[PDB]
Amino acid sequence: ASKRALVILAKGAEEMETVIPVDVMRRAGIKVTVAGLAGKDPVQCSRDVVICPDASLEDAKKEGPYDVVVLPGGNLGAQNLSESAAVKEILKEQENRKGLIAAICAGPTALLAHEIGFGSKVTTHPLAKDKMMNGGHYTYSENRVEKDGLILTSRGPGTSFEFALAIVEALNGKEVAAQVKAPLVLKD
Amino acid sequence: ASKRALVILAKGAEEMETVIPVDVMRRAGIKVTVAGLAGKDPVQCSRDVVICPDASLEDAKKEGPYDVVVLPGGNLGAQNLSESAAVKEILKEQENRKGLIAAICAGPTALLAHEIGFGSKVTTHPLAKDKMMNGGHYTYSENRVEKDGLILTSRGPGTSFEFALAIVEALNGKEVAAQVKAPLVLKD
Repeated sequence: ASKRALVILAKGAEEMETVIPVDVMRRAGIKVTVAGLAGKDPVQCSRDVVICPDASLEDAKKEGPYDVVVLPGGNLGAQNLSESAAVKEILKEQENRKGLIAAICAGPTALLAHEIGFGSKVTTHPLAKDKMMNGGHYTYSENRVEKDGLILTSRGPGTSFEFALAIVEALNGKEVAAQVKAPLVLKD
Repeated sequence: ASKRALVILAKGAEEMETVIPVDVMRRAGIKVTVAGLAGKDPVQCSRDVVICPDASLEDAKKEGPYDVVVLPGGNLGAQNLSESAAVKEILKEQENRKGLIAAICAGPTALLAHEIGFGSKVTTHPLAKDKMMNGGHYTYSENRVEKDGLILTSRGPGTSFEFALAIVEALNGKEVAAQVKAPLVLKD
C-alpha cells in the first residue's frame, strides 16, 4: 500500500533538485528509488557533489510501475535525460498508464525531447523557457509550481521544497504534506 | 585569494543541510572540501542518501586553515560530531584564530559539547533548544539565521538557503551573495 517514486539521476544533474525531493518524499513514507542513468556507479552532479544511486535504471525499470517519475534539472543532466532511449520508454509508459510525471528547472525540456504531455501548461527555469517552447507544443506558466493533469513542473533550485511537497500532496494527500512540512521550518 | 570552506560529514547527517550549503558556496566560487568524519568512504545520511566525501577529515585537517567550518545537522549526525575529538580540535583552532563557525538545525549542539563560543546568541531547530540550553551558556534566538561575532547558526532544513547565503555574504560580500541568489528562484 506504500507509494513508489523513481528519481532518474544523470551526470550533471542539479544536486539540490535531486536531494530535496528524495529526502522529503522519504519523510512522507514514500518508497524512493534513486536510479543511475548510466549504471550503479557514483554520479558526479553539477556542483561536484557525488551521490551513490540505489540501483541502475536498467534494474529499477524492471521493478515498476511507479506512482511518480521524477526528473531533476541541471542543464547537462537534462540534456543527458533528453538523449536517452531508456528514459523515453519509461516516460511513454508512465503517460500511457496515467501516472504522475514531475520535472523541475531544466528537467521539463526532456518532456519535449520525448514528446510527452503536448498540450499541457508547464513551467521551467526562466533560462530554459525558449528551449521548452520550441514549436509551441506547451503553454507557458510563471507559477512556482504548475500542475496540469499528470504533468507537474517547477522552476528552480529555490522552488524544490514546494515541488516536493506538491508531489507528496498528489500522492498521499494534503494532511500528510502538512505534517511533513511543519518540522522543516519553511518560511511559507 | 579564493576562500576555503570545510564541511564535516558524519553518518546520520541531514543530507539537505549538507548539499545546499556545498552547492551554494561553490556557486560563489568558494573552494569547498566535504570531509568524511570517519574516513573517505561513502556516508549514509539520515534519509538514506549516500554522499561520497572529497577527503577524510584527517587529510583535510592538514590542508587548513579554512575561512569557515560548517557543521550540518541531523540528530545522529550532530551526536557523532559531538563525540569526536578531531572535531573538538578543529573547532578550538578555528575559534582561536577568529575564523567563522557555521552550524544548522541540530548542528549547534556540537558547539556546546566542545565548549565553543560560550556567551553567544544562537539558534537551533526548535526540537534541539533544550539540549543547546543545558547550563545556560548561550542566549537563545528564534531568528531563522543568527550571527553573533564568529558564530553563525540557523534553524532547519527549510532555512538552509538563507544559512548558505549568509555564509557567502560573510566571506565574499553582499554583492556576490545577491548575484548567486538571483538564478536560484528563491521566494524571498
